[PDB]
Amino acid sequence: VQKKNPLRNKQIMLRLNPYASTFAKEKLGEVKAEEGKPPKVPASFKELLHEA
Amino acid sequence: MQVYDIPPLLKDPSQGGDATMDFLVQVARKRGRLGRGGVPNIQAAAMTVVTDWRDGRIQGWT
Amino acid sequence: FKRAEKYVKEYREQEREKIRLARIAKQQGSFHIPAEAKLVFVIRIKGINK
Amino acid sequence: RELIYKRGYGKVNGQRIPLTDNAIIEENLGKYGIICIEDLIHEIFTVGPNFKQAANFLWPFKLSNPNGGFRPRKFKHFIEGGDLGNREEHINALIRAMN
Amino acid sequence: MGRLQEYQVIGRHLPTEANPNPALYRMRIFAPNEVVAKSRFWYFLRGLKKVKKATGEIVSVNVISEKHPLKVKNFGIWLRYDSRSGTHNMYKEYRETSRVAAVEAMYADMAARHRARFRSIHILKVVELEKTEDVKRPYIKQLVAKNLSFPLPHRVPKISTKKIFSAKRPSTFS
Amino acid sequence: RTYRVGDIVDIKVNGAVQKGMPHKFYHGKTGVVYNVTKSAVGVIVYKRVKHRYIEKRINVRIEHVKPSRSREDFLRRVKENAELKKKAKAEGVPVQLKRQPAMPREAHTVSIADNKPVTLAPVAYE
RNA sequence: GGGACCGAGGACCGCGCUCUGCAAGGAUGCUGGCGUAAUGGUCACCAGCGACCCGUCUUGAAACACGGACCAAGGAGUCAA
RNA sequence: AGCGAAUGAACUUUAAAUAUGUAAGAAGCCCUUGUUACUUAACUGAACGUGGGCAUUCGAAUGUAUCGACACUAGUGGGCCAUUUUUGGUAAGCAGAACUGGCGAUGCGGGAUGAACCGAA
Repeated sequence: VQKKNPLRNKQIMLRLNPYASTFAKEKLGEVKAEEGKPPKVPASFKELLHEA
Repeated sequence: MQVYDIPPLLKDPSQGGDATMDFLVQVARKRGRLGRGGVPNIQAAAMTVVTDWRDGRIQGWT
Repeated sequence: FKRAEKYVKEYREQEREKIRLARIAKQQGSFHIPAEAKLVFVIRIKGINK
Repeated sequence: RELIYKRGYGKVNGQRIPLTDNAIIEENLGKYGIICIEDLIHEIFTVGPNFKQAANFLWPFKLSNPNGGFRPRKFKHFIEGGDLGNREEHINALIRAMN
Repeated sequence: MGRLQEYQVIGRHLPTEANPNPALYRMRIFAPNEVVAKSRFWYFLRGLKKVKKATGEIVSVNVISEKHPLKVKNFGIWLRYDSRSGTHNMYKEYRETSRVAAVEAMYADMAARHRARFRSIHILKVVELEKTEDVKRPYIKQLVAKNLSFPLPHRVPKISTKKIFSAKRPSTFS
Repeated sequence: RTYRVGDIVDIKVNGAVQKGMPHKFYHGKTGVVYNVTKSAVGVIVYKRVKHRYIEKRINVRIEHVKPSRSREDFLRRVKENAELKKKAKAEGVPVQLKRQPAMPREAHTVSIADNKPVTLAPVAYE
């Protein structure tokens, strides 16, 4: 009888996708990356970047 | 699961009897065996699965 | 529920795979060319006159 | 995701029915393995084997005029400062404006 | 024009059996966004070599930014612009903080002084003048003149545009 | 050349012989023959109306008409499909019978070793 | 967080959820003044904006030309083979 | 583009832009042998048939607010403007074909105004 927007109505969102509760509770939209030291950019890359 | 991707099937009433049909549908989708209107090729997926199992692409022991 | 959880996992894994492939190519000194996009949204915003 | 969730209408027996139920998604696309809105979104975004059927089932999304205007001269190509053509990743911003 | 950034593009002819591992052409350009950058790269490559968009691909597009956007630099731009008579060369100088700002000012100045447009202007070579004695234009010379200090006479005060009526006559001294 | 009835024929229109000169609209067209005479051949062609399409009949002699190979491509595709499906049935593996519309390219890496990119100015000065 | 417009239906069923219940297949609860020209509607005028005099005829179209002082009654595809 | 490939728009390994005709399956191809008054030196070819082969991706995409056949019935047979292509000519005008687009029977926003403009029914 009405089309309720699931992006505004949490209940329609839960009805359509039961994983919304787990998404919100586990903060799957705020997942950090791995914890490793990133290697430096190569000097060849820097020289090609500023070749001209 | 890892070797065939195949998102988990719906178990439905009972176990296995229709889980095999869902496995056939998912394997057909993953391999690319479809129909005229996009109907999944369950029997071609089954044939591919049994051929791969005979060739040894699937592990298993007693 | 299970299918949606694995869909979310697959989306995140694909994003990280793209990022990691670009970074490893950059580190090895090559250039990684991403696969061309397979999906297009098209909007008809112009009238039908002439 | 937002195009399916907010403006998603299916062609059920030639009628524009809002996608309010995983059930109706299942009757219309169950023989393809698509049984929920998440499955439809997956099949559309990750272009799957049955993308043709999923897109045909989806009624063409009726968008509104963008919130914020198009551009001062919208009838030339996007690569000369217009709006027409292939805006590669900027159509996401256009969809934000048009929703 | 617009807001610009450095875009360095490598693109190559699509590999074939006849000539695998092609030349991998590269060039740096100024575009408001990556789509325009790739379009301009392909247009320039079509103009120079016999490589087209269909028979080519974009290996890489990266944003070159300034090494030091906080120190004042003098830039010399050699450009070619086509007017009703033909193609003409100009060397012009700009005192900015970035090559992006130099190119922005150059488009603005060419439009103001010669009515030359984006597709009528070609950027052939933009360089940073490593030291004085490399500046040839009197305006930037007077800008780099020793112990440069000047007043700002007749400074019109910044009054709100909704302040229709004032009670005192404004002053233009400070 | 020997031409029978029912085949598909291309018209070239050369300037060697002025007899039986066809129009420029009929120049460089393709059609199916319906009448065969001693020298001229009756060809049915599709003409474009200002809003529709119609069928017209013309008489073009031997010096302009030649057989085509569109049906040759169709028939060779049929033969290839039959042979490939028989081989697939023999080997117990599935094969793609249809032809694909040439999907986009995938991701790959291009090395820079001994292939240093060359910088190109917008116009070449030498 | 603030604002605007809207409230279609009329026992229950259905999808659901955070399940003593609920924002879950369309508005209920509380309170005030008035209970009459108060709301509302119709005429006359003013104000803001909009707005060529109808029909016929010709032509691709206009323009031209023709008919129109006003009102009442009558007034033109019917019957037979 | 090259002629550090040959030869010399009329040269070519390759090949632009630009519109454009035909065909894309059971409404199928073959292969195999029975007949025929056709034909051939001949059971030899052609036609008429049998058997097989794929019903599941049955042989590209995308759309599909159904398509085809027969019968009967009313109003229509004018053109004007413009883009692109093209033939001819003048001092300049301009004239003629082809496609497509606006007007008819079309109201609305803009261009102060307005058949031929822009947006949009």
